[PDB]
Amino acid sequence: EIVMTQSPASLALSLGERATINCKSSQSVLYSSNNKNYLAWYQQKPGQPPKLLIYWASTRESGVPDRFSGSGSGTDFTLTISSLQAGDVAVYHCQQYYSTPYSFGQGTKLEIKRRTVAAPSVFIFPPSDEQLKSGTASVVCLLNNFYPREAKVQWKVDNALQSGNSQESVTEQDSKDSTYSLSSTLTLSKADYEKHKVYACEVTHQGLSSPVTKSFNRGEC
Amino acid sequence: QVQLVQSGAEVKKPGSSVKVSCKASGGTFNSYGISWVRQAPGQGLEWVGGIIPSFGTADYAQKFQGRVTFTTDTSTSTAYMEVSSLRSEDTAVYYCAGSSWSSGTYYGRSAYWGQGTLVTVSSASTKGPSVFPLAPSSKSTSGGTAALGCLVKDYFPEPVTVSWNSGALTSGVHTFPAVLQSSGLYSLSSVVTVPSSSLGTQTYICNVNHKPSNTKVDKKVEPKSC
Amino acid sequence: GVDELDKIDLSYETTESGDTAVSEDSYDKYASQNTNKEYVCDFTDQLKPTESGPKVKKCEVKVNEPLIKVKIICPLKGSVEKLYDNIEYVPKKSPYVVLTKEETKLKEKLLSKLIYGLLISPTVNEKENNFKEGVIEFTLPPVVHKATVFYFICDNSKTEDDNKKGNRGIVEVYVEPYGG
Ligand code: NA
Repeated sequence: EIVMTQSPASLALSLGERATINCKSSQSVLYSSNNKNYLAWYQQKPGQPPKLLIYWASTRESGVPDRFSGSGSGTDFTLTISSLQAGDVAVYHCQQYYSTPYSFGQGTKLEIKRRTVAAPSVFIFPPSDEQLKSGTASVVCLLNNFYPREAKVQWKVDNALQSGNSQESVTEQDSKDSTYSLSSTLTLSKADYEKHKVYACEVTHQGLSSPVTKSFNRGEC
Repeated sequence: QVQLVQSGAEVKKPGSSVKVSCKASGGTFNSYGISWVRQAPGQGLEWVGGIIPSFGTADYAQKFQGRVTFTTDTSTSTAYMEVSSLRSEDTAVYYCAGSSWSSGTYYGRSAYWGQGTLVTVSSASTKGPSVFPLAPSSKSTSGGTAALGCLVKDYFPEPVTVSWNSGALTSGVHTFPAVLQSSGLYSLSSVVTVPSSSLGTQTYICNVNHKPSNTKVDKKVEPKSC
Repeated sequence: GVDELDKIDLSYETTESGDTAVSEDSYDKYASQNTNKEYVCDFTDQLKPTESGPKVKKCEVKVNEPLIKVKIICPLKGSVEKLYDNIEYVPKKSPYVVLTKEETKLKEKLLSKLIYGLLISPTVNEKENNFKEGVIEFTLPPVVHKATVFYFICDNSKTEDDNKKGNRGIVEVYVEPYGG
């Protein structure tokens, strides 16, 4: 079996820079009777199937821009993305189809390093009355379109710091402004929710000069 | 406009068998090499095997010996992958892909990909989600921009898909990756930022699809007077 | 039917008889050895230096059914001491490049352009599918729409041993349309 290996595993570069992604096969994939390297490159954006970019190590698929360039021969191959754009954030995969079992590299995650930070806009959502009929209260704190990815979100219920009852989820880097977004969900029983008044999420992030609190009082509006 | 359309996600018991279909539109696959490629959570791509429907011949990765069968129905131009004796490790998105023929191989140009089928190997039962509004208000208003959304709670297995206004609203949408709760059920939310002045006159509806339970919900998210 | 990478030598030309001065009436023609859907031309006992040499040994591969694997074995130089020292195979890029007939001459062609959908894999049993490994192989598709005839040369006629000359081997693959 041919082992494929990519390096680096992850790449974070600024807009306009040149990305270089290497791929090595453990045996040669160059067939001497047609002088072809049996080597493909794919781009995979989150939620999507892989998309073929390069085949025969250097031939571009229809529609792929010329900034994407495959090179190399034998066992050593390189995908070069010139003049990096915000929409190029993806995982990039190399594959050999020289002989079965076909095999892939482990993938290279490419992200955009923004020069400047972006502060989140922060929103808080009380639990709906319809969720309270199911016996549970979810309180949602939304952090929209921030950079860098690192952020601290702390829940306070009647100014008591909460632990163990919240979960966060974070999007992939945005293909237009290279930011991230984040939700934190606090989960309480309806009975615990109705014993307390002030619900607050406090957000710490490099884009904010000091931590920001969004809050509501239960039953008030 | 060749298109590969796969069968829906399902949870399957450990030890059972799953059959995933992949139907080609834009004609037959009789000159195509079909590959099956899986992607486990957090992992790279892994070749399962391949079949050339013209030739009736199939190749398989050693890991799948005696467990995977590729078939085709040329009448309906549908390829099938059956995986038996399912293990927890078989939980993955399974893709079919097609490549046209060139230069003596059916696998030089795998440009056509199905959307993927998530097979979850678990004893836990299918559960459809409940959909709750994240209503816009003053505590969800910044400048002349408001945020609103839908909370999709307590489903199994993955995935749910969410659109807004039957796909007419795309700008400013964030649909978050699902979180596995301590209950062992998934939850996600989908949010969008809209103009605050739009809230009294424009209707916002999240369309939530959970194919494993045949759950289809449209939920209007209404403003508070707050 | 050709992509942007594939090239052949359009200057190259030869003939079936080559330099042997043997006319086509005098060829030793015989059928390939066919077991199930594998059709084999084995030249390991056909081309060694003989008294009457050079002779022309012409192996005929006749195809009119689906999924025939064609296999051609040409003895390597130095595989036997002395007896194949000047053996040559044509085309060097077989089976991807073959010879076809152009006005009594043999010229290079791409086999992929001749037969749509056939299998030419880069390796067979972990060895490169090229005559430098001594054997080539290709598999014909379920449906052939266009008739074709193409050639390979395995020539030992320039090997001499004890006042004997080796023989010139010819493969003629005749594909008739099938599967319509
Ligand atoms: Na002839």
